[PDB]
Amino acid sequence: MFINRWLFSTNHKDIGTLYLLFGAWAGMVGTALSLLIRAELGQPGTLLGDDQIYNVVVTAHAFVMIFFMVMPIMIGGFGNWLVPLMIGAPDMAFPRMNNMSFWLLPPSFLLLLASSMVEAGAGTGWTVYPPLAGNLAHAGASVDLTIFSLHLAGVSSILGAINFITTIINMKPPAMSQYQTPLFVWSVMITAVLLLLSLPVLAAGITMLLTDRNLNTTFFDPAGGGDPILYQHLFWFFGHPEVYILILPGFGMISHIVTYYSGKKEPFGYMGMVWAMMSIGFLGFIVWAHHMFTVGMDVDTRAYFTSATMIIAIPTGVKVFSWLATLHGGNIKWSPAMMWALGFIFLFTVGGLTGIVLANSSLDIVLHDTYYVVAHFHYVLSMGAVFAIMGGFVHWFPLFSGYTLNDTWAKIHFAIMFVGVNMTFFPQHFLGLSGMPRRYSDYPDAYTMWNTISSMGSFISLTAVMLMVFIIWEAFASKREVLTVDLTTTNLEWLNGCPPPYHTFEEPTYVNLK
Amino acid sequence: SVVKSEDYALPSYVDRRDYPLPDVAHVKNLSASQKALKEKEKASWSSLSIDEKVELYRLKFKESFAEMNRSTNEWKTVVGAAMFFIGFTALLLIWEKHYVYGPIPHTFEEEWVAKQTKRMLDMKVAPIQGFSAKWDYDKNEWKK
Amino acid sequence: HETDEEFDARWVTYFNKPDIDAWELRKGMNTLVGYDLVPEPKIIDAALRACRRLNDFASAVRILEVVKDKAGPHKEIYPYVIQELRPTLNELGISTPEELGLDKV
Amino acid sequence: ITAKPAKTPTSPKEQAIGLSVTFLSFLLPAGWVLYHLDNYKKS
Amino acid sequence: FENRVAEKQKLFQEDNGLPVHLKGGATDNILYRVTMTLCLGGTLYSLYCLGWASFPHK
Amino acid sequence: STALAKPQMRGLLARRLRFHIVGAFMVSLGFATFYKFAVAEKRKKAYADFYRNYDSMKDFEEMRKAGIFQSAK
Amino acid sequence: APDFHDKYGNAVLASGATFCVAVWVYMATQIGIEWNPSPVGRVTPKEWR
Amino acid sequence: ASAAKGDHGGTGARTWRFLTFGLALPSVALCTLNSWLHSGHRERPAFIPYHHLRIRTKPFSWGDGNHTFFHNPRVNPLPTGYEK
Amino acid sequence: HYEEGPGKNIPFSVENKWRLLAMMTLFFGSGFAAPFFIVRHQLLKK
Amino acid sequence: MAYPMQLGFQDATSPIMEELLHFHDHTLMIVFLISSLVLYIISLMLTTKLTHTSTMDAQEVETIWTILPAIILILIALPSLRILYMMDEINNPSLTVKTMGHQWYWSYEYTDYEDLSFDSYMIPTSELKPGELRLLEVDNRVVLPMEMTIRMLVSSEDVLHSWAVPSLGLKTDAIPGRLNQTTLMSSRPGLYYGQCSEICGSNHSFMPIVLELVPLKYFEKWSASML
Ligand SMILES: CCCCCCCCCCCCCCCCCC(=O)OCC(COC(=O)CCCCCCCCCCCCCCCCC)OC(=O)CCCCCCCCCCCCCCCCC
Ligand SMILES: CCCCCCCCCCCCCCCCCC(=O)OCC(COC(=O)CCCCCCCCCCCCCCCCC)OC(=O)CCCCCCCCCCCCCCCCC
Ligand code: HEA
Ligand SMILES: CCCCC/C=C\C/C=C\C/C=C\C/C=C\CCCC(=O)O[C@H](COC(=O)CCCCCCCCCCCCCCCCC)COP(=O)(O)OCCN
Ligand SMILES: CCCCCC/C=C\CCCCCCCCCC(=O)O[C@H](COC(=O)CCCCCCCCCCCCCCC)COP(=O)(O)OC[C@@H](O)CO
Ligand SMILES: CCCCCCCCCCO[C@@H]1O[C@H](CO)[C@@H](O[C@H]2O[C@H](CO)[C@@H](O)[C@H](O)[C@H]2O)[C@H](O)[C@H]1O
Ligand SMILES: C[C@H](CCC(=O)O)[C@H]1CC[C@H]2[C@@H]3[C@H](O)C[C@@H]4C[C@H](O)CC[C@]4(C)[C@H]3C[C@H](O)[C@]12C
Ligand SMILES: C[C@H](CCC(=O)O)[C@H]1CC[C@H]2[C@@H]3[C@H](O)C[C@@H]4C[C@H](O)CC[C@]4(C)[C@H]3C[C@H](O)[C@]12C
Ligand SMILES: C[C@H](CCC(=O)O)[C@H]1CC[C@H]2[C@@H]3[C@H](O)C[C@@H]4C[C@H](O)CC[C@]4(C)[C@H]3C[C@H](O)[C@]12C
Ligand code: CUA
Ligand SMILES: [Cu+2]
Ligand SMILES: [Mg+2]
Ligand code: NA
Repeated sequence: MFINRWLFSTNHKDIGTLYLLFGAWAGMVGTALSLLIRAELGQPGTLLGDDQIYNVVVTAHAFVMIFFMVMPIMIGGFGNWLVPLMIGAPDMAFPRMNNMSFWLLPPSFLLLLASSMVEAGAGTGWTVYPPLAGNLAHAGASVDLTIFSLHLAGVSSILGAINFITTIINMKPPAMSQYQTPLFVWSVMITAVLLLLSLPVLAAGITMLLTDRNLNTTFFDPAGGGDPILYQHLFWFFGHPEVYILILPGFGMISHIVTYYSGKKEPFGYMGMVWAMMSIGFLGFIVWAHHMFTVGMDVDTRAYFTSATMIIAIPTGVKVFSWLATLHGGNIKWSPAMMWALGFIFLFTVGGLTGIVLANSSLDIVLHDTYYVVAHFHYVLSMGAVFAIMGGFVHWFPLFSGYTLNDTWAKIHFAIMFVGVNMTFFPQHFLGLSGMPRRYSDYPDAYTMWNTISSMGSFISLTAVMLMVFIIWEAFASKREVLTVDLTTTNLEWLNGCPPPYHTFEEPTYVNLK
Repeated sequence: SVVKSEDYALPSYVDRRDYPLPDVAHVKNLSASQKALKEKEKASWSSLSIDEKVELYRLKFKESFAEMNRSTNEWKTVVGAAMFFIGFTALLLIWEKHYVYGPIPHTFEEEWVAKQTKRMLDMKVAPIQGFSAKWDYDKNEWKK
Repeated sequence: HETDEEFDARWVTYFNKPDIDAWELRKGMNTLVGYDLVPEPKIIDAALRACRRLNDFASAVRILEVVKDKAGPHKEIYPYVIQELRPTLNELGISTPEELGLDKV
Repeated sequence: ITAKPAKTPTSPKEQAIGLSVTFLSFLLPAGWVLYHLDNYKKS
Repeated sequence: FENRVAEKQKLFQEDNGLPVHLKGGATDNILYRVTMTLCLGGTLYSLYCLGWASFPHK
Repeated sequence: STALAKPQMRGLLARRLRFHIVGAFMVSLGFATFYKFAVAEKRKKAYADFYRNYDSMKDFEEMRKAGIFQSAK
Repeated sequence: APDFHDKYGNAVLASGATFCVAVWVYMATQIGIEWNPSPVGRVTPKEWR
Repeated sequence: ASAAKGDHGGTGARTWRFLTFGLALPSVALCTLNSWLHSGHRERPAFIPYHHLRIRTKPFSWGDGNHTFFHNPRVNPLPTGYEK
Repeated sequence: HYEEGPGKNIPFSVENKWRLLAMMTLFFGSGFAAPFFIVRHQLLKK
Repeated sequence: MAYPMQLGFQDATSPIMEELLHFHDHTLMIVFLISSLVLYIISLMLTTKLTHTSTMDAQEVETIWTILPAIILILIALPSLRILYMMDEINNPSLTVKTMGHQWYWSYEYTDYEDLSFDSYMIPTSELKPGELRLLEVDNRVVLPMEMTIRMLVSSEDVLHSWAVPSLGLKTDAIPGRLNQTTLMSSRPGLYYGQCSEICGSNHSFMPIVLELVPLKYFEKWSASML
């Protein structure tokens, strides 16, 4: 029974639980790697005395946090648990293929571990640019193991995208149109379209890197007529859609959380929220070369990418202001999930605005490959994704488990994390403006003060992460069973109780057309 | 009285200041005296006593508005515990400085820094605003 | 969408329906408190007399509490509304939450 | 939300144990590696 | 050839509690055990190979 | 011994919002004036004042006499 | 009946704040961390060549 | 090959109105801006009486026979050059 | 027929909170420890 | 170079860098204002017991909060693009200098007239002379004439690197098989520092760039002496 249920699953809730467990474990690995980064940088000089290892830590930090923590938690975990329940469906469209999307991830993670254990690791950056990632500057198996790790993660998510799009289009009640489905469902559908179209291009690019390394192709090698810059285009043609993939399910959860703890039956401006997510998804495919403003690009191309990138602020602003308009007039419940969501709105806004700074290619000449970029994306991506994940986790933990958290401990946890991430990353703006490069194991002495503060910040967030584990333990240790949940008339996922039965919606909902 | 997990699909009671009249009474089962009280409620309410009125209220509702909206001392616990764990973090940093980190480079020695400061002034580092701008080259002292 | 007077009159008519039932009483008050306003005394009067026709003293007290709650920090509104309602409160024997001690935390 | 009282209450002493064990599970193995870093590099 | 789909429909709808991947009979069990043995054995072998490759002999 | 006056009872949340959005705008203007003064204009004046009588040869000779250069002693 | 926060909130706030300030002040000043502040107004420049 | 949008379930007027106002007309608005920034007149080039341009094998059936139908004096020179 | 209900819809037991503490400690502790031991491994090669 | 506790950009050494500073001031004011306005509105939504939970009509307010951001973006884009096309405008250099990135050092070629080329390595911390800057000094500086428009051409003979000098507003990636052009003009004599800005392996942190800006006649004699 154990193996049948947990290794052979065809159940969207159990597979979502597997994903949440996997993503939480990956988050520990990713956090430890982040502490090693900040320990190396916490005083001038060298700590590891081996900068190839430093580079390996940085590279693996990003891959773990992106591919093994955020995507599995948001899409595999919250998506599988919530999307079928939010549309009254009995499972996902392809319940057995769904299980393979899950089980491809432990092997993918194993390949990434293998990459760091063999030879001297893949010390490439998560961008894996050639020729540094090629077979002369990174001879041996490490980079190929990384490529294969990405292949398996990519297949996992492409098949998951197929599953979610099909489920969301095909398995709603017959009366429910797409404009009657909750925003989180929209956010997953749009994320899945982005995954479907972007990951195959990454797969193509990394396959070309694999063949340059092992079959004597020369896609990226000038000696054969190739071009390192072609790899960068293929990589970022995926990689900008990827950063929107990382935040869109977060936007969807934030919409639900803000609505719920405002005491509202609906988010403000629903069709504007749908429009904004679709517009962000579409524009996310036409801006990638703002990751390449210093590669030697013609001025008119820089002008186009500057302008197209800035336009994304308009739909994003509609979402931010509509969240504020959802709070407006609310019966505000100051729950820990609400705190996470309010922290999200503010810190996402800060990071989005430094992204608008960077979109200006003239300024990006001086900010590119500095800590100003690191600060931008740890606000908008690292805090954005983590705060929405924590908000969603605190909000829906009683649904998934049947048990309540201790709200006081959860609020303490939020407070510690909010101090920690701001102490860590806010000073990195100054480091970037003043010229400190990213991907450095050590820095000119002038930069000591802010690196010291940033590293002390990283330890505060470590204390928060430890406390999170204790808080989950205390909830399962005490076994406070949920009784009643308010607002079920506008939060269908709660209406089958906590936790819902293994099979839900065996008899589908009744929705008429009128 | 007693809410059961197996009741999740039934209309339930809630105290919410924005949902003043919940879907069910707080207390559904009535004793003999409580039955008599509900009968008396069918006559003029001027003939109910204060205690009878409170009892009718507490059969219908669990907490009053004042009770359900009351403030608490929880913020003290939250802030104080957050500061405790932030303080604990500094213990970890102290441990790290003592047992993990070695000496920082010799360029931070006081005499090195004093010489490096002069050389930065000699090459007029940031002479418009940032650094040498703050040095008084005529009085050979930091600008006051 | 219409004039204040027209809105208040719809709501008075709603609560004044002689055979209004319990579900309709609750639906009315729970919908009304969603709006950006404290209900006029004439609305509250009609709702309290609905309570009386439904033999529900407790809901009459609760309605007085939600008037006070909807005023927020405008501490002047609730005493004014009670003042305007005193003839009805006396006629129907409705004690206020304060008279019942239900304003204590 | 509302909920039942804990079926298996976790007293303050029990919480102090669970919290201490949790923190030590993160801190001791990393602390060991970092304390011995020089041993690794020298070797 | 003759249409023998009805026979197969009877076989795979028999009320015997078997999951579909075993419902054909004993041969399903054999092929399942072979597959799973190759997968688990191969996965152990890959871990051995990682162990070997993790250390200098290149 | 006296009755209370009827207060405003409708639109209190909207009234609050309107008043404070106007205040937020007015602060935003006031801040922009301060920042253009304390930061942007300060910078324009610092660079213009610096270069107005700046003598690049005299700067160089100072640097050369301090010994900072490989190419000039 | 008084809850945990009524009984212990004042002590938790006072002790946690006192502890936090004390141990960060100690860390920041007593264990040899080099913050490398600006020399402006602090360092007397000294001949180097 | 379907953009990054994504909203069916039974296509309809509501969806196509959404595309019309949410994508199509915004695009027109943006290209209209783009265009009414890069507007303004360029230096007209030196006249050179190239024999493959300003062709005249038969007079045009309007005006003086030597002006094209939408002749613009500022930018269209005649076979003998720009006009006075 | 699988077990349903709180504590039963998960692949780990919560029947004893101290066994659970051990299990969670090994689980999250092993993920957090792994990078430190990988770094140690790479330092000890050369 | 940067100095301790610096918050913003290094002081401008070139007119383009001065342009970027004023443009950054303009943009950051907008950033501060929008961030502050959002934080403030958040707090305004969260500080009243007054409620309004019925459905709210959206289309009117969505006009404001699309049109006002669009206007703000245009107010950023106009000066942004002006600087971009200024930086691009033709200037006629007097001198061309090549730099080739390598693991882990830069070489420089000045071949307008003579075959002048040399390598430029970080000074190891153990060999710094007193007062010199850790991780920033090099053995052989990139001497250049001040107050003159110089064409720098950037490439690499192995992996990617990136040649940067923040106080001149310069960052050009160094790509093998490609010759990227940027131009450089220093308003002042002095020493201007940068660091490799594309991860290039284990000594990426340790291959810095030092420009030494001097009068033309000193540059000429230096050039002659480096043959
Ligand atoms: C509010 C600021 C928001 C800005 C946030 C943006 C960014 C996101 C972060 C979003 C985070 C915002 C935190 C706001 C705290 C809310 C207090 C609260 O009402 O909480 C619940 C209350 C319960 O109160 C109730 O039982 C009824 C409902 C609550 C009151 C609602 C009333 C609202 C209106 C009243 C105000 C009238 C003013 C009129 C004015 C109008 C004029 C017309 O009980 C209590 O004792 C408090 C329980 C503990 C909560 C403390 C959490 C502090 C965490 C801090 C994080 C940083 C760490 C620093 C750790 C320290 C160590 C470094
Ligand atoms: C924003 C996230 C929360 C932030 C948490 C930390 C709060 C930081 C401030 C919280 C206030 C936010 C702004 C602080 C700027 C302070 C320095 C400055 O004026 O810097 C200007 C430039 C440099 O320009 C110059 O060349 C002029 C230099 C002038 C030097 C004069 C001496 C100043 C003394 C030293 C100051 C010590 C710095 C503090 C060190 C900070 C260490 C943590 O730097 C920069 O661009 C930094 C780029 C930041 C871009 C992200 C925008 C975030 C907006 C937050 C607004 C919400 C409202 C605040 C209210 C925020 C409360 C929630
Ligand atoms: C969650 C992930 C995420 C998100 C959502 C974003 C969002 C944006 N990013 Fe960021 N980005 C990253 C993650 C993300 N980014 C990562 C990981 C990298 C670096 C990868 C690497 O090199 O490793 C990066 C790098 C990166 C660069 C390259 C910098 C360089 O390397 O030199 C640029 C350049 O334009 C950029 C810009 C933007 C912009 C304009 C947005 C916009 O979408 C932001 C829009 C939001 C707002 C503007 C705030 C809310 C709006 C309002 C309140 C309206 C009013 C506002 C205005 C009028 C401005 N990003
Ligand atoms: C505004 C958007 C465009 C709208 C259309 C504009 C008018 C076109 C009318 C019909 C077009 C069809 C015929 C195309 C013939 C040539 C016209 C080309 C379009 C045009 O209008 O061209 C103009 C010249 O028109 C000229 O000669 C004069 C043209 C007038 C006489 C045309 C006579 C020829 C008609 C032949 C028809 C044959 C049809 C056969 C169909 C058979 C089907 C089996 C260009 O002006 P320009 O000053 O030279 O340069 C502009 C410099 N500033
Ligand atoms: C470097 C070398 C790397 C190698 C990596 C290899 C990775 C994975 C190994 C693949 C093993 C594949 C095993 C067969 C999978 C068949 C899946 C399938 O066919 O899935 C179907 C759904 O997908 C559908 O239709 C449509 C989708 C069918 C997809 C089939 C499998 C594709 C696997 C590779 C995809 C790569 C994408 C390439 C483009 C980038 C059925 O869904 P189920 O939930 O099963 O059933 C539902 C029941 O109602 C059916 O009665
Ligand atoms: C970034 C994440 C890590 C954050 C910081 C970790 C905080 C420290 C946790 C304590 O870790 C322990 O520290 C001891 C020292 O206090 C080490 O013992 C070492 O030192 C002892 C005292 O000198 C000897 O008794 C021991 O044998 C010797 O192993 C011990 O191995 C290690 O487990
Ligand atoms: C970046 C990409 C080339 C990728 C490659 O080197 O492989 C090229 C191909 C087509 C180009 C676009 C097309 O040439 C059309 C536009 C031309 C405008 O001058 C700049 C923007 C403009 C939208 C171009 C931007 C960018 O240079 C594009 C997208
Ligand atoms: C045996 C079968 C008759 C239909 C049925 O089974 O009742 C016939 C019908 C069509 C035949 C096939 C088709 O004619 C197509 C092929 C033609 C080749 O010349 C022989 C093999 C070939 C593949 C045929 C094999 C076999 O004779 C088939 C398959
Ligand atoms: C037409 C469509 C759907 C309306 C519906 O059927 O409910 C709505 C939903 C979101 C709307 C858009 C968003 O509100 C954002 C923009 C707001 C501007 O006021 C008009 C254009 C603007 C781009 C709107 C156009 C149009 O009214 C949209 C696209
Ligand atoms: Cu060369 Cu980095
Ligand atoms: Cu991008
Ligand atoms: Mg780069
Ligand atoms: Na270091």
